[PDB]
Amino acid sequence: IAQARKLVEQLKMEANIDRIKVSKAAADLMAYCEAHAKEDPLLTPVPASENPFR
Amino acid sequence: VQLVESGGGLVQPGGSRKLSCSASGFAFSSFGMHWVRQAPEKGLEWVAYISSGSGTIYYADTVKGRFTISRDDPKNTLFLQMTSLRSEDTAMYYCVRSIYYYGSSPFDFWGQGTTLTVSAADIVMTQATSSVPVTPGESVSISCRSSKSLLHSNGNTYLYWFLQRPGQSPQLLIYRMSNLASGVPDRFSGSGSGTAFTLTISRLEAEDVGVYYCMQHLEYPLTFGAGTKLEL
Amino acid sequence: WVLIAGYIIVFVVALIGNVLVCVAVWKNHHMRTVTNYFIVNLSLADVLVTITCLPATLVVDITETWFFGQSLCKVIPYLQTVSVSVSVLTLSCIALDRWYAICHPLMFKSTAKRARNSIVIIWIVSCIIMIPQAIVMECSTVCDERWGGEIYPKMYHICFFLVTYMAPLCLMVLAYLQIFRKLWCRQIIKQIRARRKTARMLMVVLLVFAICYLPISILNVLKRVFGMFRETVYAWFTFSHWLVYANSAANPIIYNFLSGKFREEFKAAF
Amino acid sequence: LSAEDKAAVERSKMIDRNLREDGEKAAREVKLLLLGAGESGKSTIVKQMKITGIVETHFTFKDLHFKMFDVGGQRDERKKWIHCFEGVTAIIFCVALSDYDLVNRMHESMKLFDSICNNKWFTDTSIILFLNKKDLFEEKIKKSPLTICYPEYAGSNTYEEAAAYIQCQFEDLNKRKDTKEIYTHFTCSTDTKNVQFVFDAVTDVIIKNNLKDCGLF
Amino acid sequence: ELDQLRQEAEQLKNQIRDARKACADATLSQITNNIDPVGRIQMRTRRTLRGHLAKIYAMHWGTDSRLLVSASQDGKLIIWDSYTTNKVHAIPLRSSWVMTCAYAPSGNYVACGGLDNICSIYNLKTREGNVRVSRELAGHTGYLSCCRFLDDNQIVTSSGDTTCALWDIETGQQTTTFTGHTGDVMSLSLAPDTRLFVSGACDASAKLWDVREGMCRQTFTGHESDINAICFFPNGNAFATGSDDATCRLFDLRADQELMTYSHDNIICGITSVSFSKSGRLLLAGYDDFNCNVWDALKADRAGVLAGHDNRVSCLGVTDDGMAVATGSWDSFLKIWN
Ligand SMILES: COC(=O)N1CCC[C@H](NS(C)(=O)=O)[C@@H]1CO[C@H]1CC[C@@H](c2ccccc2)CC1
Repeated sequence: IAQARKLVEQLKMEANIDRIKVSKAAADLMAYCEAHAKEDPLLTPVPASENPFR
Repeated sequence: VQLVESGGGLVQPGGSRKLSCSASGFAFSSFGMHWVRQAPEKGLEWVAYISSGSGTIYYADTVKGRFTISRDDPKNTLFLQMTSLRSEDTAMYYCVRSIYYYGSSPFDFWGQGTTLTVSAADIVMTQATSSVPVTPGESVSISCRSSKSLLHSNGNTYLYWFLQRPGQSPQLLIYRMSNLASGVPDRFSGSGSGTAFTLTISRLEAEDVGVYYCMQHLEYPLTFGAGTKLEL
Repeated sequence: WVLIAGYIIVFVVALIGNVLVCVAVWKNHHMRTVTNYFIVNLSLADVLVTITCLPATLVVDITETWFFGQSLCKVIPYLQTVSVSVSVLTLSCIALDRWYAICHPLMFKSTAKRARNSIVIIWIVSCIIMIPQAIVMECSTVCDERWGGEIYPKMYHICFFLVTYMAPLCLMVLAYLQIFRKLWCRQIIKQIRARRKTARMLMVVLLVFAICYLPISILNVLKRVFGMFRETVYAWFTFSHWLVYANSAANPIIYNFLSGKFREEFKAAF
Repeated sequence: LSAEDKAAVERSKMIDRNLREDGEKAAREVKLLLLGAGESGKSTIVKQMKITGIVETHFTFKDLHFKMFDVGGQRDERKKWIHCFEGVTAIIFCVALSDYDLVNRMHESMKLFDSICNNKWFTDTSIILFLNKKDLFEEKIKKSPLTICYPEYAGSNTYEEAAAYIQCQFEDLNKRKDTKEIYTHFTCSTDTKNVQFVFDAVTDVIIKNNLKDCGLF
Repeated sequence: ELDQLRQEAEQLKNQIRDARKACADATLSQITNNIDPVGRIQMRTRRTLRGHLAKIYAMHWGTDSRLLVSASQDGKLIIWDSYTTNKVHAIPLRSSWVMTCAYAPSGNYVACGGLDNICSIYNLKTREGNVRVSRELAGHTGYLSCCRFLDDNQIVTSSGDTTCALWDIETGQQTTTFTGHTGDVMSLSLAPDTRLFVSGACDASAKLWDVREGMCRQTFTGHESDINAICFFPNGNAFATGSDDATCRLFDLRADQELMTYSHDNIICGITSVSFSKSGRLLLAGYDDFNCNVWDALKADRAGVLAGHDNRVSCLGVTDDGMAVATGSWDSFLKIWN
């Protein structure tokens, strides 16, 4: 009933959405990881001097 | 929150007396409590301290043993039993709240004081000036020069700035040299570095005139400053 | 000649069992139960006794000649006897803890704090209640006891017999008798089988402890208190010490490897 | 070194002592989980034992502190929050014994009992099930046989035989036998007896737990 | 008509699927093959905060990345000072059944929910000493699985009634109820700009809403079972969702489809928490095999295992500055790794 109308309406408004190729999103994720790679203590173990945990 | 103190009288020198601090509003059980005296003309001066649950007690070197400080949480009271009152203890005593946890506001609330007349290794902290002329609106600065660097190894630089308006109980302005006690206007700012600190007032109002006391909390006793009185 | 073989097998079995129990209760995060504190203390005292007293008794009863110095004979008997006493006291405390956890479960007097307090008190009382054995020792060629009288040793050894056998055995008997009574009456096929298995477990523990520590208790309370004592004496002492060390070796198996919970935990812990 | 961090550590130790005391006094309280089946007289037994989300009916009996957790008023995926109830000393249950002809309802109750008595979380917690409405059940069975709710039933259509059959079928659902004995009661006596049964069954559960931990079974 | 409406919805969903498939030329794995792997990263247990006497079901690092609030079922949530292991507060709970926790961005307030269906918001910076319950938000028909603070005034909660809510704390009433889910909303996660969040529910789907008006902007499928946890790629344009089928995926908002999945054959256990590193490269994941596997959210190749917990890890969180990752498990001990 009314819930069905709501579901069809939300699916309709979901269909009309700009969609970019997975290549662009993957490239953006890779670029973001690369740009901030040097600022991730877990990824790059910082020296114990600059490590608040010891 | 309210601290009401009683037990001030013309004690004969060398006698004994008891001072009571009744606490209302706040959870007195969890709050450590200091007793801080002040001579009729001189500046503040630390007297005694009790932690939460009475686990730890400290006294100033000049009242060690003579003054015994205790507390009773169920009755919500703080007692200072002081014996052999020499003429140097003719001071008004304040009951100062203090809670110690990361990012806390120790010494935030001060009691109303009890006038108390008696018949006839530390860290010296100097105040560059004791009296300055202040215009109502012109920014001013106050300097506090310590002796031992207060910039502890863990970043914290324990140095508090208190304000005592004329005829009132001093209130906490700044803690750890760059902060603001709740309800304090942002005009007050703290800066400097270990062994030399500054308190800057921007757009000074008529409600800021008073005496500004510099305190350290690195280690007991918590030697206060000499006070830098402002004037109009 | 089989006495030496028995001593060696008891030695190895006791050490292996004690080390297995210690590692299992310390390298496993699921074995921090309150009773496991008593069990690990028992295993500690057990390894300590089986390592200290066993070689000493073997050399002193097979060669009839002391093989150590004056200070060594002044110290080793104290460690020997305090280890045995703390072992027996830990068995008694285990029995009392089981009584509380079974006969009186609703007051919950089985907290880890109580276990630590009991361990500390038994340790100190064992080190203290029988401290004379450390000072009264004298060295001749076998080092033995030297007393400045007869009444004093009589009282000391009768008290030692009371604290090592009579009191712990009476406490264990009372505790396990009441536990068995509750498990036999307080039930209102598989339940009956489990109850009888528990009765078997309790009887095994109680009878093993009572029988194993009986010969030595009687020998000490008749040799010293009554002044008795030697062909048969050597054999009786050797057999008694062997069965004490058999009890020491069995304690790990009797208390831990015979329980399904601990057996499963150990199997899954290795 | 620890200028005022000493005071912070003192506060930490104070509240750690408070936490330890709270834990010690909470370990001496038996936690029961009351499931029921919906419209199964849960409120009646709750009131008798007393003497939004979930209502905790904390009460005391013979110096034993029972904390009863009624989760009936919660419609959602049970498996997602059921694991919160590991370690509950007992799992009370309720069955609308008079609801044998209602609709089938007892069949849904049996399904719920099977689901909650065989969960991987409750593989050791015993179940204390009450077959409420014994008198109403007797009247209903007198009105009509029990074959309606159970075609396989073959026995006298009397209170004793029918109650025994229901009790046997509800004790037959616990697949994980030999590890969780379930105590069955007929909560219809309007007297201070149901709480007594809960107490003398929780004491049995505690004894079993103690002798399991002590290494005696 | 009901039947014609249903078939129209089905064909619209098919159009959604084929459109999103057509907009996928190369998977993330192919593009990320060239970049070198993160290798093996061994992080030790710098701290082990041991104050709880029961299971801990949630925590949240503070904005300053030093204070972490952790809620247990013993009726307490404790505000640990991770640097020194001190506890600054031990807040008791009206109902000891707590299944979530949140620490306000400003640090003044904390929030905790649970089976009681009430999100209790406690005020810490109060001039009284004791922590006081600022509010008790109520209105959810089921338990609260995850509550996150938007500001000191707005809190988004996810409940078991298949809906999310945006409570305005001051008035203590829902200002927007997000509907559209068909099962328990098990987890929630806010954007870095907090302009739109996502919710993962038991219906095996993660929904992207938009708090401003409260409509599911996007819906993501692919999981074969529940979604026990979600987090965002710090970029704010991709999120990774755990699940109960032992698999955490990585969806992207812009392309609006699954990018890749992190499943390893010898794991058959459901997730309980997911988090990213501040750089977003390595993806934490709290498995209930008593350990959390540090993945590499560009190639799916596992990069480490923080196996140090006796029981299931039920909560996980990477500090705001990325300096440490705290994992809390049902053994009542939560450990900080670095
Ligand atoms: C004749 O045995 C003894 O009464 N001993 C005690 C003094 C050290 C003696 N050691 S020794 C002979 O010089 O090598 C000896 C051996 O004690 C070990 C430790 C204590 C044990 C025990 C004894 C009595 C009652 C309950 C237990 C027996 C075994």
